[PDB]
Amino acid sequence: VKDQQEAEKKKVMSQEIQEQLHKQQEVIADKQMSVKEDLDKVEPAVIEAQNAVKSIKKQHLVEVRSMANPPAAVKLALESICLLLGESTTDWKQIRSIIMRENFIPTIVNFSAEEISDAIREKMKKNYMSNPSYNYEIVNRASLACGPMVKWAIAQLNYADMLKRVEPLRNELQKLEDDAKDNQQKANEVEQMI
Amino acid sequence: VKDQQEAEKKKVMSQEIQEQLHKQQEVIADKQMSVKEDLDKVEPAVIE
Repeated sequence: VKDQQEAEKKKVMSQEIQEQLHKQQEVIADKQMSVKEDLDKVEPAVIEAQNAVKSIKKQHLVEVRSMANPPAAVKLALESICLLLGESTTDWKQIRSIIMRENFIPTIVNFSAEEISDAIREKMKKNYMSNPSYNYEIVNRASLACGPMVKWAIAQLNYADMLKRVEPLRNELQKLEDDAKDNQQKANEVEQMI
Repeated sequence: VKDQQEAEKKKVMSQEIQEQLHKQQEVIADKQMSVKEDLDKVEPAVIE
């Protein structure tokens, strides 16, 4: 009698776990909407990251040694370096930042969550004064090297200030995931010990 | 055995009953202080 009643107490633990599993069913919906947002946003970033690897050494190395940089390359490279903590507007600082062999590694490392809102607004303003620039003269033939990196630079801003819309979303997701994963570990334990 | 878990459930109900019985003691304390006030006040009214 007592053993049946204690299996029933394990099942009451399982029922608290199940009000929590009802919370877990209420989930999937939030992840589906978040993954829809991610499919809208992230895929071009992955394409840009792959294209950065596709970039050949010759294309960048020949153009770094150039005596004068074309205006489109300057306009698109200054903002990229603004990401790299080396905020500057001089060509020689660009050359020094790009010379080192440690620039083949962080073409992918840069994340969209590190940008500061003021710099992001500065970059929208630079977009407004440079809207005909960027991907259009990438398509034209400005340079083969710029293309992948320039398209990488024009991105990371559609994530910023709209990841802050996902920040409360992902925080609620983390809370629900923690509660539901603890409760589902409880669920497996309860099933095993029933 | 079904009736064994039935007994579990009815005891659970008797445990809520014991919670109500604990709620009691409070009633006895309040009634005791009220009846002390009543003994202080009402007895001359009964004499009258």
